[PDB]
Amino acid sequence: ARIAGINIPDHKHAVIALTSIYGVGKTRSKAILAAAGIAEDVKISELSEGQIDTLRDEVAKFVVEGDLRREISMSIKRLMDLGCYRGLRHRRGLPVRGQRTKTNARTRKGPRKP
Amino acid sequence: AKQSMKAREVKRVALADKYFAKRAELKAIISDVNAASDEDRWNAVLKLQTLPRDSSPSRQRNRCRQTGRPHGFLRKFGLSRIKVREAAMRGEIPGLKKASW
Amino acid sequence: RIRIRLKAFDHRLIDQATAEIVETAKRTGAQVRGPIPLPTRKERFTVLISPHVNKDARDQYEIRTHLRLVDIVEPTEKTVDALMRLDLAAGVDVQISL
Amino acid sequence: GQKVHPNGIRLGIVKPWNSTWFANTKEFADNLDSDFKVRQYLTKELAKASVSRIVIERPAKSIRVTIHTARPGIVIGKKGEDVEKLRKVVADIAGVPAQINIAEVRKPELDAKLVADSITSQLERRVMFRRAMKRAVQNAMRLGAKGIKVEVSGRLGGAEIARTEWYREGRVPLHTLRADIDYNTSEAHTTYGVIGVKVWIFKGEI
Amino acid sequence: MKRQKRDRLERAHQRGYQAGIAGRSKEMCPYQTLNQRSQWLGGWREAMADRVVMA
Amino acid sequence: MQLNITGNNVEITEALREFVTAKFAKLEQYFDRINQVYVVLKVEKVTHTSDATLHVDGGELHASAEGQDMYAAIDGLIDKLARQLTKHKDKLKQH
Amino acid sequence: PRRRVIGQRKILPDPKFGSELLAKFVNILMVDGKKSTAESIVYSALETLAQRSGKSELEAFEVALENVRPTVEVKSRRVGGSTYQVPVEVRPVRRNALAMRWIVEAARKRGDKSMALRLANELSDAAENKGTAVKKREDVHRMAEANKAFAHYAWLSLRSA
Amino acid sequence: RSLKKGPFIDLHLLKKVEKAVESGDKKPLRTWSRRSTIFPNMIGLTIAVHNGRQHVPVFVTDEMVGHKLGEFAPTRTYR
Amino acid sequence: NQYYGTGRRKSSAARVFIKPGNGKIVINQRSLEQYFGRETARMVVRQPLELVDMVEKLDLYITVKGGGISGQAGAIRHGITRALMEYDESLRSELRKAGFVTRDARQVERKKVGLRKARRRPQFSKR
RNA sequence: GCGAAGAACCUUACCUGGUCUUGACAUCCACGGAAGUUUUCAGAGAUGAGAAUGUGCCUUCGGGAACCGUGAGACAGGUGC
RNA sequence: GGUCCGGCCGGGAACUCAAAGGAGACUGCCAGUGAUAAACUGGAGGAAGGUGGGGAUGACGUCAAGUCAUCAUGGCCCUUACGACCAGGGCUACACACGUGCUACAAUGGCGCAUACAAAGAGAAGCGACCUCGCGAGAGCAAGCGGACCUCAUAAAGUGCGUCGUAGUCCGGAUUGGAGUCUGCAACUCGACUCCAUGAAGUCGGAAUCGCUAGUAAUCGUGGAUCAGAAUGCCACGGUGA
Repeated sequence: ARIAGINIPDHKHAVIALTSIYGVGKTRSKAILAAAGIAEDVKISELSEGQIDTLRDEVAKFVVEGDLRREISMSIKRLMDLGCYRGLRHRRGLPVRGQRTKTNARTRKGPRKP
Repeated sequence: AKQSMKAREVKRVALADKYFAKRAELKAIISDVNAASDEDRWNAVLKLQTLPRDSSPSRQRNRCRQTGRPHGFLRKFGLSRIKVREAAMRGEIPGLKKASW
Repeated sequence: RIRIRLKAFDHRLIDQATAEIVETAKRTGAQVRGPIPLPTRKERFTVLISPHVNKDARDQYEIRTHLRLVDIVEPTEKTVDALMRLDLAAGVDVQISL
Repeated sequence: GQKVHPNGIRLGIVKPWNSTWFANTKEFADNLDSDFKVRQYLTKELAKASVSRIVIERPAKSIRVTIHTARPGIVIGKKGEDVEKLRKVVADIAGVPAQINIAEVRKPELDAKLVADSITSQLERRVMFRRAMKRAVQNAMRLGAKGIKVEVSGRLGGAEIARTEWYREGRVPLHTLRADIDYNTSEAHTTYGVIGVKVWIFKGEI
Repeated sequence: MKRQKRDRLERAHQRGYQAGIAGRSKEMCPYQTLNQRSQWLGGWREAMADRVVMA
Repeated sequence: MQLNITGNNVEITEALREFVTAKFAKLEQYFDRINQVYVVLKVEKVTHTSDATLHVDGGELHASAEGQDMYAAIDGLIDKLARQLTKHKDKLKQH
Repeated sequence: PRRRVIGQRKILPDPKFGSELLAKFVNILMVDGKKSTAESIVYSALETLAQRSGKSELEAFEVALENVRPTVEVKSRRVGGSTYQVPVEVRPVRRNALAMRWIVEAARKRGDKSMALRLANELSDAAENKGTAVKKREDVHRMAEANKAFAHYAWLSLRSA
Repeated sequence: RSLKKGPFIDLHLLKKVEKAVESGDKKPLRTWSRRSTIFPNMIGLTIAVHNGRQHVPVFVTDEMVGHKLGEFAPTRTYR
Repeated sequence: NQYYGTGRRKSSAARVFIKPGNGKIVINQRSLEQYFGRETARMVVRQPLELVDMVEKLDLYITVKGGGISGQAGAIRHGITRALMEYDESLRSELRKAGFVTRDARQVERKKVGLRKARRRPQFSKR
């Protein structure tokens, strides 16, 4: 119950249980078990350590927690350093993709202060 | 509705039938995957800017042909939704009548 | 072998032009497979009825396309030219197939 | 502005269509457009001919305009030349050739287009609209219409407020679908603006 | 969309009962036919007692 | 009670919105609990007219007042609304 | 309505058991226009009502139902300023439907894992005179029997049957 | 994230760059073609993209290559 | 010999051929249980064969098409009663009483204009 | 979730700039030219400059047409109130 | 009869169906009530019984309601500009307020596998099989069809099996990053979709408020118009079904 830095659930099935890693979801999580020879419905208590070490270097291929967080921070901070339109929206907290801003915009905005 | 706009529509019909469907080979034949993907293809997507911009079929608005009204058109009739009621109740569009089921 | 399909807007006019061709193909030759009806196309057109606002006031319409088959089984040369020079009742459109 | 058009509500039941051509969906729009332009053109040109209604048919890449008028002598003119004078300009703006006909009405006091053109022209030359609007009702009822209703609308004598009047006499059942009602509407462009005239003429039940 | 409820017979009753209770000591707003006036007045006199039993 | 000003051909200035709002608030406090109020200002070449729609627990109630200077029309509309409110209020007291 | 003693239609009986009361009960918790899974909830609940009760299923449901069917029901009326509730007797068509609505609501509460387990336990306590719908039954009888002093004019339940 | 094959430029921007690069680093290039990409032989230039009422100059930097010219010239001004 | 009844219900039409035979019911070259006989309301095809007797008396060859599950089911329920035409008004006089011969002509309504799904109106609300 | 049965350009009517004036659209007068077609330069394009190609319908023949340019206005135009 | 048991093939015109013509439902019959009246209540027969269900149909008028931006038109105003052409932008801005909707907050469910059943419609610079390549949006080749034939086009909810065990969870799918596809000269402002990742609010909504009486409400999918591309809207159609 320690891969990629954390991986601590138990009593869960394996392909759902790997998805607490920041960088994996239900497709890459099936790619890990299908690429590491593990059936998808086993539990983390039911894995033996001679499988779990073969899953640690397996998930060491795709980018995980820290490298992905400083990577996405490099992307957003890069755009804000260029000062393009997208990064100009990132510097101000408004929708980047071109959503409606007259009415909703409220996930990127936050709560409503007035 | 603004004779300027009405003549602008038939200008775009004229150039849209003049250039393309004769020089649609610049994209439908050249801009394809083949053994010709060198700078002939870049010469093609380079070339379509030389053509008049008002020659593409997607600058058409497909207006009514009694009023030129831009909104509320019917491709079957060629008339806007006002004039087709005006001619439908008159008895012009053949076979057309009020529907109820 | 001749497949005569004809479509019109009025049922009481296409059933007139059909009797104007069964008496042809039975007047000369024989072996016609009946005035076969086909399903009616029902193009429906809903339009706004005011020149402005009042969206909910509409006007629903339809045209009717009635179709009939003929199916001459064995053609005679009086029959294939009997189809010619007889194409009246404008409102009915006819197609022959071989 | 709340009634159904009483010619259009009964188009399969009583009245015939003004166009009896089949066109498939590729040529229906243009086949209706030139159909419009010969009606605008003949309506503009034969304005003195007292035209009732023109019926356009398209047999086999040709056209037939049956011209319903009251005075066919002004239509055919001297010797029948003006028919061909119309037929050349019809064939120029339609699919060549053209077989135009005349189907005159011998009772023009019962046609709703000619009553409305009568009241229209008399309001254009500034007659009293009670005299014209009432004289149309008289001339239909002493000639054999089962009902009539004339309505004029607008300035009607240079008033600053528009109003309508209507002078029905007899039965005009607008809801009975088998009831034969010739409705038509014409417009009189007076120097105070537009005066709209619409006339219902009820004739029979089948 | 269906047919009338208790075809004025014992509706004529409860009209005379409501009109009996809410004053109207006229007994002069009934129907005029006999089979409905009889029990408009029937509900009226059944409503006088129900006025004595309360305020 | 929030109040919603709109104007057809009448440019709603900030001094105009302050006064109308004050008058409406005063009326709301005096007669009944009011949920929402829509105000419409129209000018038709002579007549400065005003419409108001109050949404109150019983329901909608509306009034309209024509005036000379817009302010007069607003005052008339507010008095009319107050009168309507008195009727609605004890119309649903009616003990 | 003002008019219309309406032309009434009947219902289809239940397939697995000879009952129309049970089919009405399926139509009560038939949420969202979907009859089949409501039938699976009802059958799955009467099975464990049989195993958790011993006796048969139709009598299990009916004995579990007659401890929540009511007799008197309040009707709120206002005269002048007061707005007191007046006890009307429930008519025996409305009676069992008004029971089953309370069973089904009290099963939509109470939350266990599954709906058949919730409704099975709720019918079990309805046999035990213990659960929620018997508390609502006794609330209705306490307030109608508490407001029992009103038997009057004409706006409710004319002479007899 | 569009236009599968080849970047987009106009001939009046491509020929205007290939004219004004071999002719030395010069005056800022007024451009109206906002919709065109930024090629790596445009690095080091002051091009003035038209935003609707200005021609705002932006120095082309190395990171700006995959973008378009209108991306670095805002149109609407807020506060 | 062989007897026929048509039957249709809610945009769904059956063809029922009844014969004096076993107690087997075939629907669209399938059996009843493997067509819908554990699905929603399988009782309504054996139901008109309950007020009359059917046990090993008459086999049924049914081809229903169009509509959905209960539309085909009520279609077959009407088709069987129509196919009890050689078994006369001794049976159909006692088969009027429990229904089974009304077509039950309730079709889905058309969507009216302005309304969202033929009765639902788009909520003019004060809140 | 109204005109709008579908605003990237067009639509588009609004804004900033770049241009035209009997005009983008219609008629009347005169003078030239077949119309049309391939290509270059400049410019954001409109536009302006060109480079070649092209020539029947009736003999009245500077034409009768269709079409294109310049000129004078009568006007045209206006989604302006 | 034949069968690669596929209406597949000879064949058949019964049945579904197509859609032209007819029949049928009118208080027609019976019993009671009623002024012997109109009518009402109940019954029979019948597919339907009391204007069968639904639609179309909107009286005289009101609101000097809406539209001079569909059009037409009286008057007024501009006519080297309020007219005309082009590029770029804006119509998509956002401290906020209101209206109409979609998706949820889950176990009557989510996910995975297998599998059953519709009606209506559209299609020629258009709809686009099959077969290869791609995880996929899609790409290449390319038949067929101006269509009861060909294509869009696998209906979905449902059903059987397995798992999840009541948690912000295997709920929810917002936002954002990367990589693409298609359309169109051209997806930056500002398109749709796909893939990987990210995983917000939300645990059923105070005061106030709306629709709905039966194939209705409520849910589930499908199609059309407008359209190069762009429906959570509109207009239609069926499924389940109180």
